[PDB]
Amino acid sequence: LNLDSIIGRLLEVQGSRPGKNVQLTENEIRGLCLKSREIFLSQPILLELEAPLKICGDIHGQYYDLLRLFEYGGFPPESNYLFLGDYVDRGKQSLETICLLLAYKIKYPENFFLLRGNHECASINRIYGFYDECKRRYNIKLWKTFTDCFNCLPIAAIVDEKIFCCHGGLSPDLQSMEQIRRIMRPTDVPDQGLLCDLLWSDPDKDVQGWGENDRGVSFTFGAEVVAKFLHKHDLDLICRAHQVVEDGYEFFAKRQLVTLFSAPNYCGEFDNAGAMMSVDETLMCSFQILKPAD
Amino acid sequence: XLXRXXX
Ligand SMILES: [Mn+2]
Ligand SMILES: [Mn+2]
Repeated sequence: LNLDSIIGRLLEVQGSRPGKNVQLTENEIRGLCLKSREIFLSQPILLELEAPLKICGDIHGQYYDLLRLFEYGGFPPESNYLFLGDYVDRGKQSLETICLLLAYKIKYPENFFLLRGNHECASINRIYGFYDECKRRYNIKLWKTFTDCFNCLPIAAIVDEKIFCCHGGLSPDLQSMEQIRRIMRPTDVPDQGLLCDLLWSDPDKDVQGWGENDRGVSFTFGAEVVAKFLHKHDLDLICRAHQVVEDGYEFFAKRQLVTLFSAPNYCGEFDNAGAMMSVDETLMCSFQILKPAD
Repeated sequence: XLXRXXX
């Protein structure tokens, strides 16, 4: 697998013109999937990470924005990264997006990390774009290759035993971190349960405890739930993504939880910014933002 | 507003 050649070609379009494709060969993409899948299975499903590092929320195929993020935070290995999921669907270039991320995971396996988002799931892909992108630019078999790789993505990460990170949010079934560690891979995302909640739940200012989620799956949770969770697990923060927030980032429950969304100009109801959070050695937070197209 | 599966 000529990783460096793949990376050079992916990065080659930087500055060329927003929207220009990078068409890797199916064998190259297959290689990225198989090698990264191997690494994913080899590392914990619940990642134990160290700061400083940069954390990114949803990308959703906005390849040129991913490039802007790396330009801002420093292209690997200039900085450690943790992506919270949702690499595909919606955007115009999910293929280039997921391919660069998998390439960097293989390249810097101890300094680059990717968590599973609710969109790294076959059924959702069929509806939101990735399936069609793969069918058009490659073939359906390659899409299956991607899903097998997705089925092995880690589910959560804890930065220096204080910051709990996952794509969606908390789960009413999450009593112990060992429950997460017990989750076996490969696996698809179920319709209910811990794994489902970690990839689907949302915090809710108006909810007392656990509530029903308008997404038609999982739950919503209140600030008290968060406060209780951090206390019980001796954590300081919950870092998640999943929801589109106008400023690219948004704090919840007296800054006990933060939502990160890294795809700018994604929302139809509003022009959102895309944010990337820098967590320093003392676990202090700062942001690098892609402000909406003025 | 994109469609709640989610703007
Ligand atoms: Mn999501
Ligand atoms: Mn998303």
